Amino acid sequence: SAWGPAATIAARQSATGTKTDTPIQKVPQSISVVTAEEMALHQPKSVKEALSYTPGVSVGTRGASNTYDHLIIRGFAAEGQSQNNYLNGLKLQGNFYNDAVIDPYMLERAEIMRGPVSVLYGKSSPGGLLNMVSKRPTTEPLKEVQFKAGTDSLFQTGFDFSDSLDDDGVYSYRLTGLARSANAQQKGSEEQRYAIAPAFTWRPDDKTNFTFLSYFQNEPETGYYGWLPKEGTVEPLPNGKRLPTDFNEGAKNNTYSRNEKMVGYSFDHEFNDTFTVRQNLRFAENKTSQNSVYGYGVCSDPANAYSKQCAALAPADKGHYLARKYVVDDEKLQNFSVDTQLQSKFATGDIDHTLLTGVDFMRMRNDINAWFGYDDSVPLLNLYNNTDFDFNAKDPANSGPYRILNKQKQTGVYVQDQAQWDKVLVTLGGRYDWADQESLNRVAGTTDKRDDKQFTWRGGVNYLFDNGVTPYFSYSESFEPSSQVGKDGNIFAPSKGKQYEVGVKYVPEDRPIVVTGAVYNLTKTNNLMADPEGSFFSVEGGEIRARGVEIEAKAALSASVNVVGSYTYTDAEYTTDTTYKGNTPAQVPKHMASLWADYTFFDGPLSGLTLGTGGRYTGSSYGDPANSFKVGSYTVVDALVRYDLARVGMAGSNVALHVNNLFDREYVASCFNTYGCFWGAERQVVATATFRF
Amino acid sequence: GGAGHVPEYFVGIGTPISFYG
Ligand SMILES: CCCCCCCCCCCC[N+](C)(C)[O-]
Ligand SMILES: CCCCCCCCCCCC[N+](C)(C)[O-]
Ligand SMILES: CCCCCCCCCCCC[N+](C)(C)[O-]
Ligand SMILES: CCCCCCCCCCCC[N+](C)(C)[O-]
Ligand SMILES: CCCCCCCCCCCC[N+](C)(C)[O-]
Ligand SMILES: CCCCCCCCCCCC[N+](C)(C)[O-]
Ligand SMILES: CCCCCCCCCCCC[N+](C)(C)[O-]
Ligand SMILES: CCCCCCCCCCCC[N+](C)(C)[O-]
Ligand SMILES: CCCCCCCCCCCC[N+](C)(C)[O-]
Ligand SMILES: CCCCCCCCCCCC[N+](C)(C)[O-]
Repeated sequence: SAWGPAATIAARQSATGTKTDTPIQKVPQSISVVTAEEMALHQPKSVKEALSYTPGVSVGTRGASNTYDHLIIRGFAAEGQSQNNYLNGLKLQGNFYNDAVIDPYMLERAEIMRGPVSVLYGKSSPGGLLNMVSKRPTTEPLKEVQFKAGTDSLFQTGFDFSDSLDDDGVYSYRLTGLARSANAQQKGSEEQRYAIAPAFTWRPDDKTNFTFLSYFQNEPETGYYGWLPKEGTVEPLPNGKRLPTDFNEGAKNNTYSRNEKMVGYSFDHEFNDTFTVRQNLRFAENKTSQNSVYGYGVCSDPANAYSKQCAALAPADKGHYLARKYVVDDEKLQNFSVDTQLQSKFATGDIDHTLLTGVDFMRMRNDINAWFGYDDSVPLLNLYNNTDFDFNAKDPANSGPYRILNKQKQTGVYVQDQAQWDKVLVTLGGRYDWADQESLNRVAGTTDKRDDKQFTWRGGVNYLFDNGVTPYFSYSESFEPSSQVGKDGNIFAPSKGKQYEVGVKYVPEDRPIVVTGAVYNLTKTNNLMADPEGSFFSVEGGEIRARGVEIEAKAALSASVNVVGSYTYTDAEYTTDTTYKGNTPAQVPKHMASLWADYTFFDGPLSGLTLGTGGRYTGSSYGDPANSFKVGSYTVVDALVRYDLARVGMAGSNVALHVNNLFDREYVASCFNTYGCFWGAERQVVATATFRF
Repeated sequence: GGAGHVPEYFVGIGTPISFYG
């Protein structure tokens, strides 16, 4: 049972919170690690499900949809609801709908950082950061071929091959690939993915490593991404009935594609005991295009106050008729990143030091060629009741273009010291960023520009007791430039994150147990809010606060029993906002929790059989920033049966059956507003056969 | 009125384009 010591010992090492390889108890912030072994056991559809058992994340906010890996960490999402996702310590920099995803089959691990981490990464969400690690060429040869078949016509064929080219293993390669096909939960919606990952390592000695990393993915269809009202999902229609969980409000000819290409490397060289150099670089090109009709709530919803079609209807039919809009989109983006680090280890008497000095540079360019449908651009949908829609016939009466060229670039210089005095470890660091943006509206012929200069720092202490108990404290900061323009025609100043945290990490050297506790106060200042003088323009100066308690526990109970689990208390509130002061932001539950357990038989006739089951609980959340309605709580149960084929003379090979949402519960995952609700995932049953040679 | 993916409920032909997606 490889997942057992992986979740408890291999997962003690991390680099995401410090950019140095530091054990988790020596990191003065909250961090969680999901290994490839845990991902091989659980078989998560995406990286988000891989984090289901870690605290302080909302991995299921969007329900059945699997288009993006959006995460709500400690009550917060990135500026413009973009992902804040990293790959091999470099940002997968996105813009508008052009955001990249990495299939969990291609990953070695995923590490999640909670709270502000600008001190090492530059502009970042106050909530946190996700960093994924690509599968690397292995020492021992690997010859894996995998097959999947499940519910909603799911079909997958994968392969994972690695070996040395020479006898000394100084040249090694890896090649991981997959082809997936399935139907979305929603009728007429399909998903397709073809991904390949070529990798090459050059290891001339035990002190040098140059690894070429590339990723190529093509998705002709990414599936459902629509919106549905609280009327027919959370609440029943006037009828008293609700819409089915497979309900699709789009057009029969809705299409949505994505294409990704990346090349880069990871370099590290150790000169001596004092100095180590690191460099990470990536060039990536991302494309997306969609023709999507989608929902905009019922005609009795204030969002549809200017809709003619809605105004025409009787006040007895408004409550069960659905107003719809549309988006036609075509995007091409190019992204480049280089992070260069010098690591200096030395002592000053009784104090040992690990000094990190680095230069980080990223540039992103995104070219948007879109068309939007406004009020009365698509016919109403009677919710008491699928045909094609003309996307090419763009009517000047109700639709218009959106052609933008977005540019971003950021340079950061940063210093960090991990100074160890006996059992006292002090982490202190600072970063200086020059973040510059430039947006060309090709229709209006106008360019909006803003150059930001920002300083962030982090100061922490960990007291290392010999028994494995490690209390810690930290202050940490983040900044995020705005992309929005005020009444006065200028881009707004950045938003900032300021966090205080106290916690205790229980990481004993002699037991397979990882238990952490953390209490925090995270504040987002210069948040955009409604104009008090009333206009179609926002005003800066707003504030959001999140205070909470987070508990994670991971232990090997017996030789056959493994447990993973978490609990989160999140108290999020608008402390300063024109419209919502005192309210709780939408899609943020007060209470969340999860618990998983697995049993592996090692001696009788059931030798090599793993049985596992886990439950994920989400408390109630608010469905809108006005806090006019609530989304009800839910508990989802997953289960798996896995059998090692070693007893049948095929060691390394296994067959498994996964069941997600075992009791097939019907629930609304969340609502971001009265017109934007998402049905949770219906029961899924999957069979996987993975063979080693 | 902010950043996002989907134009706000008030966005039209003669209106500046702001988002809520
Ligand atoms: C992207 C920067 C890459 C720089 C490549 C230079 C690394 C030198 C590796 C040589 C290590 C020592 N030795 C004995 C095998 O020659
Ligand atoms: C049973 C092993 C076969 C698994 C299927 C492998 C498919 C390779 C994917 C090709 C995708 C290439 N590209 C560049 C368009 O993304
Ligand atoms: C192994 C290092 C490879 C570096 C090669 C540099 C990339 C070439 C950039 C030029 C591409 C420009 N364009 C528009 C002609 O495609
Ligand atoms: C960005 C500035 C970083 C430079 C920091 C320099 C501190 C180096 C201290 C050397 C330690 C001396 N010694 C010989 C006792 O190891
Ligand atoms: C890793 C060492 C880097 C050195 C840090 C130097 C950056 C300071 C530059 C700030 C420019 C001054 N200011 C605020 C007037 O723009
Ligand atoms: C590696 C050491 C460099 C980072 C030092 C941490 C900076 C703390 C300075 C606090 C600045 C506060 N204030 C309001 C005066 O700007
Ligand atoms: C060894 C450290 C290297 C320092 C790198 C200097 C970064 C400063 C670049 C600022 C970008 C300039 N500007 C005006 C376009 O924002
Ligand atoms: C030397 C590292 C020890 C941890 C120090 C943490 C102290 C918190 C700093 C207070 C932050 C106040 N302020 C206004 C600058 O944000
Ligand atoms: C809910 C807070 C999370 C941290 C849990 C604290 C675990 C402390 C365990 C102490 C065990 C002592 N022993 C047996 C190693 O000597
Ligand atoms: C071990 C030291 C514990 C320090 C805890 C103190 C938390 C203070 C929180 C400050 C809140 C201020 N503000 C305006 C950012 O919300």
